[PDB]
Amino acid sequence: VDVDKYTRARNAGGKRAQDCMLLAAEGDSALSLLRTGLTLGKSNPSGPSFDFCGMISLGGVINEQLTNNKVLQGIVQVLGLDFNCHYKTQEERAKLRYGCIVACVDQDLDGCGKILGLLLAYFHLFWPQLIIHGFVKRLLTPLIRVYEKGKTMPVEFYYEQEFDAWAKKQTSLVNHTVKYYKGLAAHDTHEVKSMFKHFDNMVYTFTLDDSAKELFHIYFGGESELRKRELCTGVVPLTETQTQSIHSVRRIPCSLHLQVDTKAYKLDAIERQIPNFLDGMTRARRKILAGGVKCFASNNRERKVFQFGGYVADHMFYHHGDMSLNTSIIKAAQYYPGSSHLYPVFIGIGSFGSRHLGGKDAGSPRYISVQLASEFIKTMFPAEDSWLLPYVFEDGQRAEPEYYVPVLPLAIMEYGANPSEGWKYTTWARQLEDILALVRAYVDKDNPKHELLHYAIKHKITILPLRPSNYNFKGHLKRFGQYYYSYGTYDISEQRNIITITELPLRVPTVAYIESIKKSSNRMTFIEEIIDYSSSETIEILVKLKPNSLNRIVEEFKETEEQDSIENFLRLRNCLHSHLNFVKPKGGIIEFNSYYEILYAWLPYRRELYQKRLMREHAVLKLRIIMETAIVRYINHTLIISPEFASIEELNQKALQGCYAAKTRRVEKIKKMQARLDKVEQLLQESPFPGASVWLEEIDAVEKAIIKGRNTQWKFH
Amino acid sequence: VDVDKYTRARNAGGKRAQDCMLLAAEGDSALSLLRTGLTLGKSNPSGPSFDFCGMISLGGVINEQLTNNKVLQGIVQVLGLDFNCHYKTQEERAKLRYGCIVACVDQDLDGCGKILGLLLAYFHLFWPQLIIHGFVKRLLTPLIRVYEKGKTMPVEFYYEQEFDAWAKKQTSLVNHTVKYYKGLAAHDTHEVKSMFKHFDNMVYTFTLDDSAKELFHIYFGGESELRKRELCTGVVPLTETQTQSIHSVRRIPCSLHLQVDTKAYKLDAIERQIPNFLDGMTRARRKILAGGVKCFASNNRERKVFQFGGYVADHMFYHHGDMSLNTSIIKAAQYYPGSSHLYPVFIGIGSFGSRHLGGKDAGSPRYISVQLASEFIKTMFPAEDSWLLPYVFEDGQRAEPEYYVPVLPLAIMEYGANPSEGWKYTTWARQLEDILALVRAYVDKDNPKHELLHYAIKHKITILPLRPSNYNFKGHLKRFGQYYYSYGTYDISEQRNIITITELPLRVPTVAYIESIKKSSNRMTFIEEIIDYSSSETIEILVKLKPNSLNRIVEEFKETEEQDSIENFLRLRNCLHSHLNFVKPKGGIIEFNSYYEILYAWLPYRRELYQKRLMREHAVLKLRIIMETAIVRYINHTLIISPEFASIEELNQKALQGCYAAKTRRVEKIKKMQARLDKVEQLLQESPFPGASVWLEEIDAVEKAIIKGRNTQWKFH
Repeated sequence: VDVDKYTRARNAGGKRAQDCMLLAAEGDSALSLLRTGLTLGKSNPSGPSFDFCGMISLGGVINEQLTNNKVLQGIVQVLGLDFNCHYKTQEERAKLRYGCIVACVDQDLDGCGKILGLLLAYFHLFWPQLIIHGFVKRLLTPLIRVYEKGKTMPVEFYYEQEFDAWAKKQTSLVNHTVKYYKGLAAHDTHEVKSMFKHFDNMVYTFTLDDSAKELFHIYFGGESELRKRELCTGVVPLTETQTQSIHSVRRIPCSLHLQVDTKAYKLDAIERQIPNFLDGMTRARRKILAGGVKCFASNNRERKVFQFGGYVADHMFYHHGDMSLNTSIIKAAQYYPGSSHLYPVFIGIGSFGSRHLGGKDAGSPRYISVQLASEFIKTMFPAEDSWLLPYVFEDGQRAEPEYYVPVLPLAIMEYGANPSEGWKYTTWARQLEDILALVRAYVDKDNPKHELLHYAIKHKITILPLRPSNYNFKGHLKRFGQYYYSYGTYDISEQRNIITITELPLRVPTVAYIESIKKSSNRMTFIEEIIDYSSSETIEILVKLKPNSLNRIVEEFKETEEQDSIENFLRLRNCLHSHLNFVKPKGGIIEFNSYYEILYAWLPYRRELYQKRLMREHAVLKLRIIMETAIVRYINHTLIISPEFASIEELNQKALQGCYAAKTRRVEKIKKMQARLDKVEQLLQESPFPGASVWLEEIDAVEKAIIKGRNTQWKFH
Repeated sequence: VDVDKYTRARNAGGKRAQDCMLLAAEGDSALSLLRTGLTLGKSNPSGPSFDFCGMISLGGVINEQLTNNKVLQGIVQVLGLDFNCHYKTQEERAKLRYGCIVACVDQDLDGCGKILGLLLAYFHLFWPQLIIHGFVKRLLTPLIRVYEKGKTMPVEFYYEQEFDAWAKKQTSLVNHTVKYYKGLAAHDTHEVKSMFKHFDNMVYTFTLDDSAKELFHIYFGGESELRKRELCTGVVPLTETQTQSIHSVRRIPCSLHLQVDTKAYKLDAIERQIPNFLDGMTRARRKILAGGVKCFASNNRERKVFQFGGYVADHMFYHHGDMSLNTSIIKAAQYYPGSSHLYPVFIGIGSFGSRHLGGKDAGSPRYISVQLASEFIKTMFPAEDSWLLPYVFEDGQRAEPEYYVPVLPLAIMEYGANPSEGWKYTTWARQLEDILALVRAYVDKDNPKHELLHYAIKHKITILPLRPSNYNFKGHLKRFGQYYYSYGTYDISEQRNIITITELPLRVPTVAYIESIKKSSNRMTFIEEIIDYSSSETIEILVKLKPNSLNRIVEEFKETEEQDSIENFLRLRNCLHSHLNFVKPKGGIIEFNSYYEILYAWLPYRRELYQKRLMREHAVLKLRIIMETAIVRYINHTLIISPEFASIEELNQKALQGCYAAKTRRVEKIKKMQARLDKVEQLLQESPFPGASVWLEEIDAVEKAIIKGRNTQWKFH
């Protein structure tokens, strides 16, 4: 009979119950904002007060089990709701203790879309009539406020599209300060008073239409392929026409909320686990790579893991915590047989882990140092074409790019795996002799199979082979049926009755392997002790057998032709199952049936970028030549001399709309840039595609860098 | 019969057991280093191998319960140790499975000192003879390696004092790179091979002397005042004579290890909970304040909590995690009645919390922004005298200062409290009218009580009063006996039978107060519901009584003269208990009996700093005048023009030992600095103490800044 974090209204449940509203706050921070607003006193005479208004918390809330949720039961109790009753008439709705329920949640992904989505789904599942008649409402707080110098009244936008339209029609956004409020806690004290001064103008009602019935089933309660189909297309933002209709009459359709807010939350959760197929890394890992380049620009100095982790959070807008950040940074620098990265981003200084514990024995971030592998990164991810990539913007500030387009596909050349559950992802790295052969054949005109490969693109013939990488693996890779198997290596000492394991399967940690063997009751009946005398990056496990058990080993495992009896008695074989799940660059989920498809899909993105690289280079060379010619004749700045993330058309428009022995060197540089422009004009005309020769040169640089890294232990020193 | 993370030696327990050694690794990272070293193979023929050497892990291990520790039981089992046996003879020690046990732990505070201290205490408690005969040994890895350009052989130091002596005798430390290895995981692969090439040269034996018997009881197993007495003096580093004796014969006395390594760990744990009395903040909070000044130098821009948290970790060497860092940052910016900080360091932008949940309802660091209170900080903590403070160095890099010496004592003017347990610390803020009166009387010569106060310093007469701050508290502060009590305010509605609570005690959260009342069974017999209609920063709690219970309230609580019956029925009174525990600037624990003692102890530190401020200013003014005079006559640099953290004597030595309308302005600036030098010479001669007039001027600036902050809600806008 008691509900925690609930403050009843004065008129709640009385003769004025229909005039009361219940504010469902997402958390304690939301409750504090509501309490401040609801108690402005005489300062806001027309605003809401605790009369005809109550508060309740939606904390936690993370059919049979849905009704057992304590938070949901509290909402039902305080509202007077009852099951087995359909509120199809006004009289049946008149007995509720509150006129309506208003959801006060953050406008972020872990806000409306997840908390509000469950609340809408909960009401739709049991009382669809309440949504139709407008019992469920949403408090739509301003999202973006633009403050202008000399003016105390900001401009408030409830959607990102509205700000973009306003910003486009703005002559210059120099004296305007833009602030993003993705959560209720971000509003300042004076802004809260402004919000509650017009409280009735920010209450939006939910309307149930025909299309929302299917969407509620797809997003909530359905784990079938119906959810997967909706998640393969990405998020479509609301158009201006839909936005204007919402603001004209404050009634938000349920379908629009599900298609935008709920889908974005679902995709964001996947994006944190499933990498993009262009660069083979998630958004968290992209921030580390982008932060690594910025932190280590010249900066040929070692940094501690926690020191570098602070840089990523401060500069690349990483807010998921240092515990996940430090672990991800360490994994980016681990280099050992069976490690996730065959070509680590950073140089491992200290004890970053070992194959025995699968990287879990890494040192503390306090003592472990991280240094960027500058030679490898500058070749695989060129800094010259990083400007052309699209960039993620966090609260109006530039962040790590949407995706990277490396010279070679990292999604194929690395051991990818997804922990936990949901959208299984497993990638086995292909060796760097088939990848180079396939890519060079596509690019090099002189290659004998250049014509055959292009014809195979449209038909998926797959003339050239792709095979799993055997690097740092002294075992056997055998293909049976349509699956690859990796076999460990063992040695048998007949006189000492000891089986020595000189190699494990491809991605099997030593400690976990021994535990798996030690937990097999049948296996323990033949051996007496296992001793792990293995070194670093090399396996040497001594298995001591019973005095008369070696002959009985082969008699029980039947000596399968596919797998040896010892390879059966000792789990020295594993199947290289691949779950090629990736997120598209524009958003969504894409399924790949083979590693050829991933390489084929990645090729256009790299090919187009080289054309975009030259087109922007061709345009900027013309502008600087004109600037250099003009000054020499006399004898805009900060943009032509220092280009930035500007498109081809944007650069041309802004360059014209701008303001205003030594002489010998000015003439010399004009000849250099003119010759380069002629070289650029000589390019972007080759037979295969524009900038094909540049791609071949970068492949050699990447291959040379990888060879140098492999000659050392990825130390480069 | 099975021990986890244990790898037996080939000769362990056999005829060569005495030649075997057991390496007790602190954790998995230590085990990985040992496994790499013990398996160098033919690359290190003379080094140790898994023959005559084993490994075991000391993970976890955090009389009756000591023997129940699984990790300690494992060590006893693998070593063959048995209780009730005293190993006073060689024959009794010959039956052990290993010749000795070597502890491989990090050289940090949470390394040797805590893990090694327990291991030494465990052996001393049960088998003192093993320590005497040398059964317990330590692997002393190099702590500091100095790499010089062009030389591949570094210089290794096992103690901080050795490096300081070597650095002092060094002409110039410009081409030398200094690296600190505070943990075993910090050693690179090539360094590990070097360490194990001379493995026998880094094994040190522990010797038990008479003094160690008392120290073992004091540090371990004794919670009495004996431990407190040892912790009131700080850590005394080992002298060179003791260090040379340790390296000459590799035998470390147990007493020296306890006095240095174990005491430092004990003090470090306290320093993270007990603030220094000069600035009233811990080392974690000092990093935030020091990081705030550096991050917000001009930087009049809001930063997110996690963004600013990353800056502190990256620049101020904060490695305790963002979860504790973000919480500490939020508490530094909270400003509400009953908050810990009456004068917050930062400006609270967003929802930083409320008095109802005691600051626990703060918004997520993702949405919450932090801005430095520049006007208050620049006055309370001047940037001109921050150079004279001693600075903490983390791995050779400058960090937050050892302590701050503000214009007014923050340890007296803030509500300090220590959570968890151990060394109880509670401070109740004194009002800013008694603090200013006391400080001004000490400083101002013209003050009528200036002479009386100075005479009261040596006798602790305490002529002027100090009273608890009543700011943001609409209650009553009554002093009964030797304790202060804060009373809440209530209103009684006889007609409605409702008791309205208009004010709570000084530091009582609203939600916790209601829960405390609601859990009183006797109290619930008189009331039926409690409604929390309180606003932000104001209390309004409606208590609805039973129809005939108001008269029975006064009949049960007897209407005490000290505490009213309603103030007894409702817990509207709390005692202002003060636990004045603080850490001395030089290390240790200092006990204060009254707030006067803390102010009296803080005065010399601020008074001396003003003299040090002028003496350095006097010295630097002379140097720049000479430089300015010399250049004018013609018509070292980067040190005179840009002074740094250099002492008075250091500045003079380095200035001489250095290398080498517009004219009108050069003459004008010489007159300005000459006049300032005359002003400085006019100072440092006043009757009370040097620089007394400057102190009075800064107090007015601090008071004016605080008044402006209190006029707003500490927003300054």
